[PDB]
Amino acid sequence: ATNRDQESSGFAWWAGNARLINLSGKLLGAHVAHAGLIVFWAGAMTLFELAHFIPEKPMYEQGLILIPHIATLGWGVGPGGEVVDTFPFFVVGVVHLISSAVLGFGGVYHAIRGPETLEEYSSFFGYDWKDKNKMTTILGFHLIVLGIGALLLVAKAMFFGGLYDTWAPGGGDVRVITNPTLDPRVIFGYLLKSPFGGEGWIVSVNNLEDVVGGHIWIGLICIAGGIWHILTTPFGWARRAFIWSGEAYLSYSLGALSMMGFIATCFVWFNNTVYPSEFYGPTGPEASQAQAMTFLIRDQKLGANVGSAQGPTGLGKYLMRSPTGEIIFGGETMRFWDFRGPWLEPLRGPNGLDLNKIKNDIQPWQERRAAEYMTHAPLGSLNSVGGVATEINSVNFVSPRSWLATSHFVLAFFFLVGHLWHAGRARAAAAGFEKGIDRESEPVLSMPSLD
Amino acid sequence: EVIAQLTMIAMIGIAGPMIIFLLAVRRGNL
Amino acid sequence: ERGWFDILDDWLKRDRFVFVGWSGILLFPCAYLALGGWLTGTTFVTSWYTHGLASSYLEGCNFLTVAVSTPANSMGHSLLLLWGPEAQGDFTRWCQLGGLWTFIALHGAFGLIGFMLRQFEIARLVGVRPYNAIAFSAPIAVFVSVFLIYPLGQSSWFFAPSFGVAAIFRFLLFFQGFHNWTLNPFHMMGVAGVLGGALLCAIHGATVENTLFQDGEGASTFRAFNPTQAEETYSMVTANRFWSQIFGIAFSNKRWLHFFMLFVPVTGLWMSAIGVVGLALNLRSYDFISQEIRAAEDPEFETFYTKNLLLNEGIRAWMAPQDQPHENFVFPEEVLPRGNAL
Amino acid sequence: METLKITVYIVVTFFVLLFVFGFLSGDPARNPKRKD
Amino acid sequence: ANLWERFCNWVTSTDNRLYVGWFGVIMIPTLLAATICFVIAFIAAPPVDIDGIREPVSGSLLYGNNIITGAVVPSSNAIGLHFYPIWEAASLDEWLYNGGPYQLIIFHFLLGASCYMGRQWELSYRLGMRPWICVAYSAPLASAFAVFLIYPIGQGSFSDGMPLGISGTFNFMIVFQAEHNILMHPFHQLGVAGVFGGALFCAMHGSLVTSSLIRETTETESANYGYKFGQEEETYNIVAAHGYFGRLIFQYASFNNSRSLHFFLAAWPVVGVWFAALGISTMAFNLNGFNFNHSVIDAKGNVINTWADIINRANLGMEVMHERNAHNFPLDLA
Amino acid sequence: KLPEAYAIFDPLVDVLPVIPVLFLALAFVWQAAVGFR
Amino acid sequence: EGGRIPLWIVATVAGMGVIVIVGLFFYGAYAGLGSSL
Amino acid sequence: SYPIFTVRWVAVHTLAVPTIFFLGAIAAMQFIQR
Amino acid sequence: MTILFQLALAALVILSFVMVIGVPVAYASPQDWDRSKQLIFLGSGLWIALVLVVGVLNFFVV
Amino acid sequence: METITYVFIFACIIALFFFAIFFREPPRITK
Ligand code: CLA
Ligand code: CLA
Ligand code: CLA
Ligand code: CLA
Ligand code: CLA
Ligand SMILES: CC1=C(/C=C/C(C)=C/C=C/C(C)=C/C=C/C=C(C)/C=C/C=C(C)/C=C/C2=C(C)CCCC2(C)C)C(C)(C)CCC1
Ligand SMILES: CC1=C(/C=C/C(C)=C/C=C/C(C)=C/C=C/C=C(C)/C=C/C=C(C)/C=C/C2=C(C)CCCC2(C)C)C(C)(C)CCC1
Ligand SMILES: CC1=C(/C=C/C(C)=C/C=C/C(C)=C/C=C/C=C(C)/C=C/C=C(C)/C=C/C2=C(C)CCCC2(C)C)C(C)(C)CCC1
Ligand SMILES: CCCCCCCCCCCCO[C@@H]1O[C@H](CO)[C@@H](O[C@H]2O[C@H](CO)[C@@H](O)[C@H](O)[C@H]2O)[C@H](O)[C@H]1O
Ligand SMILES: CCCCCCCS[C@@H]1O[C@H](CO)[C@@H](O)[C@H](O)[C@H]1O
Ligand SMILES: [Cl-]
Ligand SMILES: [Cl-]
Ligand SMILES: [Fe+2]
Ligand SMILES: [Mg+2]
Ligand SMILES: [Mg+2]
Repeated sequence: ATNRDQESSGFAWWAGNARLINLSGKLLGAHVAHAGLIVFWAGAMTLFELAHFIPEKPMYEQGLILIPHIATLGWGVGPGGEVVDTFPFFVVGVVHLISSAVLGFGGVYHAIRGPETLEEYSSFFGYDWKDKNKMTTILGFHLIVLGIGALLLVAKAMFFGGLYDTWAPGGGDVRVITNPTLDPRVIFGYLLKSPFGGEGWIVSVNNLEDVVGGHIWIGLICIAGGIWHILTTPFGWARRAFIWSGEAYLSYSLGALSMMGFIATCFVWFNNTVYPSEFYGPTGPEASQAQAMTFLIRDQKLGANVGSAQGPTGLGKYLMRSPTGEIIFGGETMRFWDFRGPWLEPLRGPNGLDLNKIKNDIQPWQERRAAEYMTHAPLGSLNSVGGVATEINSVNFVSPRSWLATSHFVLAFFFLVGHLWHAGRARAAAAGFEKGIDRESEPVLSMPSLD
Repeated sequence: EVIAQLTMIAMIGIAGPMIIFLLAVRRGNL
Repeated sequence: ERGWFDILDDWLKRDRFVFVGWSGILLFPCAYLALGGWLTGTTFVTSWYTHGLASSYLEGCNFLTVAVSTPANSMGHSLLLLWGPEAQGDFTRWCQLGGLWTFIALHGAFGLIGFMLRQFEIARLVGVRPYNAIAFSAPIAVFVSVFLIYPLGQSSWFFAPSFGVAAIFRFLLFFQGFHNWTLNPFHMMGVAGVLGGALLCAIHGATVENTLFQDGEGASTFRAFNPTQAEETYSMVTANRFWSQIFGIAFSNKRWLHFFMLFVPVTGLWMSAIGVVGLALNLRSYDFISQEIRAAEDPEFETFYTKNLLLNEGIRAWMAPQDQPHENFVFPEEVLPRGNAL
Repeated sequence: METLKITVYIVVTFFVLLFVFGFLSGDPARNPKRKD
Repeated sequence: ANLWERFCNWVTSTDNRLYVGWFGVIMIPTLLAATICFVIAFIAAPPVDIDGIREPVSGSLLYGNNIITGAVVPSSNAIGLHFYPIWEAASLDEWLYNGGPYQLIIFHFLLGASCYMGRQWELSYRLGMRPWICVAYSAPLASAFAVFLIYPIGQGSFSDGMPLGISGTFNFMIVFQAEHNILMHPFHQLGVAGVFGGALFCAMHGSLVTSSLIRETTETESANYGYKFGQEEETYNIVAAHGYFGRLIFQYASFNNSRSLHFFLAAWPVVGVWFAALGISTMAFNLNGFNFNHSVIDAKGNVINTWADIINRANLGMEVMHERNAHNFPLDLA
Repeated sequence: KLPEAYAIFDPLVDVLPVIPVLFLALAFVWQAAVGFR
Repeated sequence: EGGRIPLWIVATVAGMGVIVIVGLFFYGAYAGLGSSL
Repeated sequence: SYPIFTVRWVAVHTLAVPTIFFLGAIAAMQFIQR
Repeated sequence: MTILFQLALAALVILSFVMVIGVPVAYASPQDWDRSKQLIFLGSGLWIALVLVVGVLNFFVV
Repeated sequence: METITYVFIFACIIALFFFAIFFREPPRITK
């Protein structure tokens, strides 16, 4: 045993993994073994989901988060998101699970049997954290790997069956994307969109053409960026701006993942394009809009003139104006007028919700969908009792959107803590005071008093 | 069936501690 | 000189794993019974006859919903002794009548007395000043005002808190709906003492841990402290500068700092106790008279104060029939206050 | 309102530029021990 | 040294009475803007249509409030999550009616407080300290983000953000209980453990250190004069403090390592408040407290109420009454 | 459901997802075996 | 004999017993009394 | 060398003995059906 | 075929369990490493073969 | 009169912050 106790490593058992900072072979084992855990979960969880899956029930009634990810890619589903073939789900699960053994093997080997350090064994695989060119080279390899990944999504969408399109004319269906958006003014225009209401930054992406073309751009940007980083070494300004150490690099990645986690939270909460409501359930905004639609339909069937119906406050009971004048659903859902969904858009005209269309053109399928969504709003208790806090037991439901938003907020938040923890520590360690103040060289004692 | 599930988890559950126990007895590189 | 008292004193004060002392004669049986009574009640005992509630694991409750519930309102403030005129020595009926509630409350009360006596006894024997006992007067002020004084001013023990997680939550919401207890300045000082105390705990701990002197080679810095060392393990001078520049003020005196840490949460709890003594008599900070005169005359005048009273009014009407079953409230649907739609 | 918007846009940009360029100005070196 | 170089040196100077720093360059103007707007609004702002139903709520002192009832009122439900800066309004009169001050204040405050946290790292670095005080401050900061930003995002409106006032705070709490059963949520329960425990441990540490102060003063003077700022010797006897507390409970329940003790003092309330923040941030997406309504049933199928069902009755009272004119349809879905 | 041919391995599939948690716990068993040195 | 059964085994077995009993308690939340069914 | 029955022994058992008993009781409750 | 598939998948599971315990134990054991090395190679080859066998036989039972 | 009173107390508190920070008893190192 070398470096495997506190006295020799300087790190207590609870910070045991910090013993790995300068042991590249064991550290590679740690990473490969960990990747095996991720892949293990993706496989085993999928198989669990499939084993419990009742095809005629909506996925979102079944506590599924992974099968919806597979379905969104166009595998296993047909028109309206109906499940036509569960075998693709099985394949994804099995192959991941099988693959996890291989990674597990490599991880366990490198961690406890292979060379503890890689530097004497291999110039290529060995590395020093302070070697800036080697660090950017490994980064470059991974950027290429990621760029290829993004192009695989493009490949599925364009050449291998397509993706599930909730917006498909005539109703939601799998659709091959023939004409992806390449126009950089559209693709990069998303990035400059305000994150606030009615805009929603990149979370606003509302068609698959933009999604696919975005990944073409990202695929090529990552590959180009990767090549760039293999062939160059950090510039002077970059060298003076950053801390160069394993812990510093960890901290930058922690900050990045925190940011990403927060973005994914808002994505699953608001976006119904790459998270189709057919699989994930309605968004909070959607279900609220759908309740107003439901009672507009019901009450209009009963004889109500929904355009002229004055509510208790003086605002329209069913329909009112947005602050810029568009016709929108009334009641509290006034806040959700930015919502856009395939069941609702047919009633929308240039001025907003069209009274003529509302009076004449609401189809039973729209009524069904609104009723489905109103009663599958993403509200529920920790023990999975669906609905508001005051509901009695009966409906076993918490929306996949709630599970996914909450989990990723928790994760993103702790990863921000982790960033601050490691970024702060990396600064202190590089400057040489991470273990405490030198009693004989206490900086404050050499400074003038403040007063 | 609950017994089959419990039998599976018990065998998977013991596997980890078993590895450690076997290595401790064999004076392995823990 | 060396009689039976002195011999007994020797044995009570032996340096053993669990110190006993004279205070232990009071503490250990009362504490054990309070805890034992709670565990017994929450595992096996119902609240069907006192509250119309299930309250034990036996009945199907979980950790959050089990409770040892207060006796029925018709019990008044009966001590409800096992051998008393209500239960008349019958253990089963005693349990059904809420005898475990007074059992836990009263043994709990004498237990806390024993614990604070223990704090005094140990401090004297070890030769330290008894500030820990003094700080414990706050938990005592709280237990006494809430579990004893409050119900004693009310109609019966029924309205004391029941010993359970959800039951305590119910107590909070009752206090909001009936007493508007959030509006009470004594509760507000309590909140300031608790949150201020938690703040002081976090900030002092973090400050010490981040102004440590390097007294070892370890990157894990805990081993670089010796209990018997003469030197401070962290820099007060550096800590002081940091805070002075960050916040504008900083501690400079370590003795003041630590006394202030006693003072803040201890004083806060004391203030909250005074508020509850008032609520024992329904002497609430319920209203602002000026707000009510204005609102009554002017139907366009609205504040967050008026909004919260409407919520209280809802709490009272909706919870009262089941929460106060001895009243036999029947509120027909039509009288229930409700906003639009809901 | 347009004038206010432009003013605030300029103010904000100014301070944001100070923050970015400020931290770019050899920040790791601004410490009491190892200036690197 | 050029202008820029001297400016950088001043900004990062360890000799400023209040540290500025790079985070300070953002912190100072944003906190001043937030503070000035808050004070003016709390004193003088007219009533705000919080719920977008043309029912303006008076929050300011001059419009019939006191310190306890007064608030800066959240922006209109009609706005939702839309960005509502001053220049988006046709006039200040409109801006005020719709609750523009709330957004200005909270956005400036959250940015400034984030920079306050960064500044704490920054000075620690300048002073050669360890860096994690800012990590402790992330607990209260995260909690501010939870009630002012995350919850409104989840619910789709800044009208559901916590009001900037004493009674508005209680309003937020009561409605939160009605809609999420927060009391029955384990993250809030952890939060309570964090703050109750933090107060307990604060009183504990305060009492134990004070109990074991070494005699350095006469009867007639304050014992605080027994410690001198910057003295090298420790001012109390930890071995005596441990000897006391180890006997109060048992030996291995008491700390004899000051560093470990102080770490615990930091970690307990901080972690608890992290969970509190996460409670609010995850109830923001309607994953609510435990629901045991009608969980206990007899042989026939009669509901046997528990304390959970009594909590439910209280929650129903809050639910049916809140925002009494705002709801047109039977379910409150956000 | 899984394809019928796999039905017998169904109770095993039900328990696999928890395995990652067991890895975290295993680290503690291991550390206990080496005295948390 | 004071030291024969290693402490790490006792901890692991004791810990596993806690998980099993608490796990049983959670199972009971979904079946029989207190299950809502 | 070491005593077996002590004050510590009693304190441990006043807690341990009912705890295990209670846990068996609550274990059994998990199979009760209405 | 169905019985072939059944036993091949059963063998895959059993071998997996043996490897899960055996590989780490062998990797950290002082003696019998020469004996261990070849068995791990044999175990791995057989494990891969069984995956492919179960993979192919899948289509003649589903 | 109430508004004046509340604003007065607040103003006095803000003034107190100023003096507590800038006209504090300066911390002096001794033993
Ligand atoms: C993702 C989880 C994870 C991973 C991948 C690692 C990785 C690693 N750790 Mg860390 N650690 C973790 C979490 C993790 N750790 C946690 C939660 C704690 C706190 C309890 C620690 C505390 C800790 C300390 C104190 C130390 C490590 C060390 C190490 C390294 C050497 C371990 C060793 O010497 O084994 C010895 C143990 C054995 C030989 C027993 C067998 C272990 C194997 C790997 C089990 C695999 C079983 C698996 C089911 C088999 C599948 C095979 C199949 C594919 C065929 C290794 C790279 C050490 C180090 O840094 O070395 C310098 C070290 O000192 N860890
Ligand atoms: C991205 C993460 C994620 C998300 C969103 C979900 C979501 C879901 N899962 Mg999956 N799963 C996950 C990861 C996740 N899971 C992991 C890691 C495992 C391995 C144990 C599983 C294995 C699994 C099984 C076996 C099942 C599910 C099921 C479900 C559904 C119900 C969940 C439930 O009732 O929770 C209940 C809530 C809890 C148990 C509370 C979690 C509390 C955690 C511990 C708090 C974490 C806080 C933080 C990270 C701690 C850090 C401390 C800090 C101070 C450092 C739901 C769709 C069920 C289903 O319906 O399947 C179809 C089901 O049977 N999951
Ligand atoms: C990113 C993870 C990673 C990295 C950087 C390494 C790197 C290394 N390994 Mg380790 N290993 C890994 C994971 C990894 N391995 C996995 C998953 C397994 C299980 C199969 C192993 C099993 C293993 C053994 C038994 C040995 C090594 C050895 C080595 C060294 C020499 C290898 C060589 O020269 O190949 C030269 C290149 C080739 C032979 C061609 C590579 C063919 C690949 C697999 C094609 C596919 C590439 C594609 C990008 C992978 C996508 C997978 C992705 C979806 C996860 C080197 C230090 C040796 C050692 O350490 O010496 C003492 C050694 O004996 N590895
Ligand atoms: C994992 C992804 C990754 C990582 C970690 C790096 C890492 C690095 N790159 Mg590389 N790069 C990448 C991908 C990546 N690159 C890709 C995909 C491309 C192709 C476009 C490039 C092209 C590239 C070039 C041309 C250069 C680098 C450079 C660098 C170095 C310093 C860059 C820096 O200071 O950024 C921080 C950014 C700044 C200091 C600029 C101002 C910061 C503003 C305020 C950011 C505004 C965004 C803000 C956060 C909020 C808006 C939200 C946003 C999501 C829209 C560093 C080693 C430099 C280098 O030294 O080359 C050898 C350099 O010149 N990269
Ligand atoms: C120091 C420990 C201690 C203390 C302070 C208490 C105190 C209390 N107990 Mg608890 N109890 C204890 C230990 C203790 N108990 C133990 C060890 C057990 C297990 C057996 C119990 C089991 C128990 C039960 C089942 C009950 C109590 C109850 C009570 C309450 C009423 C007691 C009473 O009225 O007695 C009055 C007696 C005295 C005050 C002692 C008098 C001594 C004087 C000074 C001498 C005079 C007596 C004389 C010699 C006798 C001549 C009488 C003759 C004329 C007939 C009170 C809160 C009751 C309660 O909680 O109801 C809600 C109740 O039902 N206790
Ligand atoms: C380093 C280390 C660690 C770690 C480790 C790891 C993390 C690992 C791993 C691992 C892994 C990651 C693994 C794995 C695996 C796997 C496997 C073994 C598998 C398999 C599978 C199978 C056999 C299958 C089958 C099937 C089929 C085919 C179909 C259907 C059904 C079924 C499912 C039945 C720890 C912490 C301990 C600590 C110390 C050190
Ligand atoms: C896929 C698959 C598989 C796999 C597997 C695996 C991968 C496993 C594993 C495993 C593992 C990975 C395990 C484990 C474990 C464990 C455990 C069971 C644990 C624990 C624990 C505990 C209990 C602890 C405790 C403690 C201690 C010791 C110390 C301190 C304190 C305490 C108390 C905390 C198989 C073959 C079946 C086949 C089919 C498929
Ligand atoms: C009342 C009474 C009495 C007494 C009694 C007693 C003294 C009892 C006891 C008792 C007891 C003494 C019991 C017990 C118990 C217990 C239990 C039932 C337990 C448990 C537990 C658990 C379940 C755990 C858990 C946990 C925790 C806490 C933490 C973390 C994790 C866990 C999850 C592990 C007498 C006869 C004088 C008379 C009259 C009345
Ligand atoms: C649209 C955005 C696209 C992003 C494009 C990327 C370009 C990145 C810009 C890098 C330029 C920053 O360059 C940086 O500037 C400052 C200020 O002049 C320099 O100058 C600084 O030098 C030293 C550094 O120790 C400081 O003590 C000194 O106060 C300061 O003058 C830095 O040494 C230099 O590294
Ligand atoms: C337990 C109640 C304590 C009351 C103390 C009264 C002590 S009484 C005292 O006891 C001495 C020996 O201890 C005897 O020598 C003496 O005769 C007797 O009066
Ligand atoms: Cl309200
Ligand atoms: Cl509504
Ligand atoms: Fe201290
Ligand atoms: Mg099954
Ligand atoms: Mg049950």
